[PDB]
Amino acid sequence: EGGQTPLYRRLPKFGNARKGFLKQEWVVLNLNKIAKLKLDKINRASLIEKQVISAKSQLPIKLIGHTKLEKPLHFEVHKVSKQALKAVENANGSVKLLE
Amino acid sequence: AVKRSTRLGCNDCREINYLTFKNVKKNPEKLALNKFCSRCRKVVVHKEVK
Amino acid sequence: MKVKSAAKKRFKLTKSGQIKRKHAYTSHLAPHKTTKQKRHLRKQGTVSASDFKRIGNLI
RNA sequence: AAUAAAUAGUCAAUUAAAGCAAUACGUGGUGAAGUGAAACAUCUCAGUAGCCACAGGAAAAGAAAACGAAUGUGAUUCCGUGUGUAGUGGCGAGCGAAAGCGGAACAGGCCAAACUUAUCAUUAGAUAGGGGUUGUAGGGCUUGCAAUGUGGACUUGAAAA
RNA sequence: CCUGAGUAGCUCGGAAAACGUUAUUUUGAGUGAAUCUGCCCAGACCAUUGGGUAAGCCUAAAUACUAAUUAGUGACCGAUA
RNA sequence: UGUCAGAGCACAUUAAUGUGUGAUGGCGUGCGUUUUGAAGUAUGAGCCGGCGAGUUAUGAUAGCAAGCGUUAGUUAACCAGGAGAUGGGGAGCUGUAGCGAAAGCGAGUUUUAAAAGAGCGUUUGUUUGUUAUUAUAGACCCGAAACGGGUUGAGCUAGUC
RNA sequence: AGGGGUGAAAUUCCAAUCGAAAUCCGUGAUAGCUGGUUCUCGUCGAAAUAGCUUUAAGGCUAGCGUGAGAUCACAAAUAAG
RNA sequence: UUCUCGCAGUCAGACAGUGGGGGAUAAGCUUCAUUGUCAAGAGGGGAAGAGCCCAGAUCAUUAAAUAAGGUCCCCAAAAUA
RNA sequence: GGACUGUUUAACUAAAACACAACUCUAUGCCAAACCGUAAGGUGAUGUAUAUGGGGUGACACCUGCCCAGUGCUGGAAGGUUAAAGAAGGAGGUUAGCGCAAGCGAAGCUUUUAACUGAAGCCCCAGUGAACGGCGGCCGUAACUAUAACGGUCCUAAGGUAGCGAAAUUCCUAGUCGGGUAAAUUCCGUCCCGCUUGAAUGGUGUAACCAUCUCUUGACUGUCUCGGCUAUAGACUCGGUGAAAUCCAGGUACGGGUGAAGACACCCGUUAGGCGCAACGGGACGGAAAGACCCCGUGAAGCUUUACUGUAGCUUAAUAUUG
RNA sequence: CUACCCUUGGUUGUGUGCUGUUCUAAUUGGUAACUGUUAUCCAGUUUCAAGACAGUGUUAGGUGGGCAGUUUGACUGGGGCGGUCGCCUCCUAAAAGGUAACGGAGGCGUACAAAGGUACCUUCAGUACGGUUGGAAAUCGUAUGUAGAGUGUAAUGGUGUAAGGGUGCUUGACUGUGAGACAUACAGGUCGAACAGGUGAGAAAUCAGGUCAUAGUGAUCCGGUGGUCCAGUAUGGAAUGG
Repeated sequence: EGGQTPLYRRLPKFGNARKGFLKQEWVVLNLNKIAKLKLDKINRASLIEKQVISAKSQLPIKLIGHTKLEKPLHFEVHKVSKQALKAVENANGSVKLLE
Repeated sequence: AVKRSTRLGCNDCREINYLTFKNVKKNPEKLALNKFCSRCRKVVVHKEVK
Repeated sequence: MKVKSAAKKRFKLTKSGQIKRKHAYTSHLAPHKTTKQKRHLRKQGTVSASDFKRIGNLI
């Protein structure tokens, strides 16, 4: 900027232990968006037909939800939310926590 | 320009709590404070160190 | 062009801007500043609106 | 010839590139600078330019002591993506992945050894052969049944298009 | 019985690797293992586990370019170009 | 050194208070450059004519417009094709929930004993055409003594033979 | 025969030019410094300030205008108190 | 002229008055705070003047009333006590 | 002033510069010493200390005073220190295993910086003045004044010796003095308060010599007093011939002012028929050289060094050659 | 009688280099000779002088302006030289504030387990007077004295029952914060309501987030120490890290 020390070099740096490694990833299933999704017993192969998850891959699944729904669906995800689990159980569906 | 730094730390868990000053010329004697300790979550006697 | 290594190592971006950064003048000389100043600059924040303009067109 | 002999050397005969050029490449070797950091030495451009040698019309690289962390793939080369990721650097300027994917193209073979045969005053420890190219371990060794072939990294003859 | 030895690793400096020397490959000097229950790799190192079998050689294939020849072309300039 | 008047003089048009010259009167210190400020004795120009210096590649930002459309879309490299649009190829990118450096949690996250407080949150779209700006590539362009590598040079001339 | 040569040596000379020739290539070196930048019209309208900067003929931000949009007025301004 | 965004721009100002500092309270001098002007702004008067007073130019206008200022003539108009 | 015969900065300048025979010193015993390069190879040298390289001065006469404090150079091996390097030793990491716990811990491998040793070198002990260099003050003191022979005095490692002294050397200062000189700040001999002279960056002189400098004079004359004349060539006119820098456009007067602060162009007065030639220059801040003066540029180039980082090279140890 | 171990002197035995050496067969040679070749080189051989050295290679020292690359700040009322470069108080400085010089002045890289907090109580400087040592000024007594001491200190402002004197409990000179404001380009810096825990003071009241306030320090790396609900390159640790 002209000769003064630049803004960043005045600021300190941020440290992260996980160097040389990849961040943890999943495929997340939002609740308010699957309302228009019309299919029970969700799984990997079912969502590929909607082009949300890549077929030539392998990645755990993640569940999130804070809304009320009535259609009973059977979820197959590797991570669950307890409040979302209760809410979806109030919908007469089923959820199994995958390893 | 002068160095009066001394580190008061806990004794039940050996913390490093507070940096303070105390003139070594008047007395080179240890001072035992009583202040709060996190890992003990209570007021304990802290002792001085370099 | 390509992003700057120093910038990405010192700028944290989240939803809708609001760059996150820490406060300096804390990590070297403890006795030179009071504990009130130390914890007041211990937290995180975002730079002013003028510098917001200066950085928004820079990244 | 020294040095008996043999050598070296000398003479004689046969075969090779020997050289030149397309400012284009490719390979190998050698090997500066200024530019920037509004300074500069670490650094950057940069193994840049340049110089030399080589052969080619294509070359090099090429077959896991490969990757890599998944019941993952199974020569290599090249194009986008991954990606400016993880990172590296007076952590300054700057520098830039590794797998995977979408792709073009997609052939794997040949040696020495143990083991043995014939030839080297057959002390050769060499010559020419059978064999043999190894981790879904295998080969040499003793000892059987089979298999009557396919493709090439491939010979010229004959015709045709 | 065999599986490529002054061989690999290692020390003193390096180079190539995103790479400034760090796993990985190599050397100017020195060094000196292994025999298949082997040995190497899995960005120091060990155990465990998984993967691999070098230290000999070869290999057109996709890809860079038209000095030069042929046929055709240009929302290429038209003799201060 | 011309303007406006203005008789006079010579006249006859893109039919028009027609044109050309101007005795005289009134007025009247050039054109750029950069400078606090240039009428200047600051500089550039002898004149004429021709030529003569803000584009593009990729990338980001902001604006305008349109297409598409809230589990949208665009396809990249590429393949069939007058080397065409296009069709196919969904590899990847944006938003779709985020918090942080993280184990992880999640309409909450982290800081904290806090369910205290505070921060960030609490979806508000994508692709192109275009304009301008910005980033690197020579990046409006002219300009130096510069630096490094290579090369000709003792017949001028110095010394020697 | 120039990261040199030559020199009874004065910065002498090295094709009229030498405190280190000329030529080609990098190369269109760099230039915070001089120079200029080429058709027209419509609207608003400056500053020549403070700090920092090896900062002083340079750059950044705050102010000093504009382009568009929103804020409807307890806001800013014009006067009285 | 309040908030966002695009977008420059300058950091060399100059002068008269006002309160000043330096200076020697000398300077068309310098260093500030106020008003004004030029730069970016033409006009009249001050004889000729960047700065003063009167003033803010859309075009035409051989029309008028005016601002400062002025009325023997040059050069436009006045005299009376 | 320098000894000269001489070398010279082509194309600004020749000496008080260099040079020289000579003098002085150091180093050098053959693969000499040194130098070129990298190396072969090569000069020195097809040389052998009466010789060579290098350093300094520069006929000849006479001398060269002191100091090794600091730097250098050499010698020195006692003592302190001293890298690379060789390797005493230990903890740690793992666990075959001892284990229900706590923990413990074999062997292999792996990070460690060492014990000890470890050269050159540095510190240190002496010398080295024809090596780099330096070589002081203050106060008081004489029966003439005056003067300072002297005495006391501190620091340094040690206080200018001979000589020459207002010179090529003195700012004050144009200091005298005696001069030549009618009238001498530069000309001469002398006086000695010598800032910051002074003995190998040699010194004091020295006969001759000098495109060297200065001083006085003989004669000499147009250099001058003091100006003028003569003849060619141009310049002048006529014929043939055919060139430049520069140049915004211009038909281009002055006084007083004015003003970017020095007017041909502006304001008020004044002056001038138009056009050539012989002319020389006051102006047109005349032409030519983006000044060669100074300053700025984090501009360039170069040089020096007790600036920095390296490096050519020399050289020491370990190590392979290497028994 | 005997099982274990300390100081010193020897001490059979080896591992080693080091000091001095003997020999050549490694090696050097510009010792001399023969042949190639009827050749100053060179090749082979012999001889001689040396001989584990020299030279050479590497590593690491010492020396090394011969050489390479660079550096040599700024403001300057011409330059260089000179002074300063940061922080804070007063006047300049236009009765808020803001606001220049190479202006006039001044201080700063602090002090402190007390000069801190709290509760208790106490209130001048001075002058005059009266007194052995005993001064112009020692301490007390009596007053007067209204700011003329002190509130670490260079200065400013405030400070008279105070912010000072002494007495007592101690150590909030806490932890996590933090709305709201302060003035500004930024870095920043200033106060601070109020809450949670858990304290000290004093019966409680409430106070205590350093002093009466305004000066009394330099980020960011880099490297280092303790601890950490953290990660751990196939697994575990370790290592390496946050």
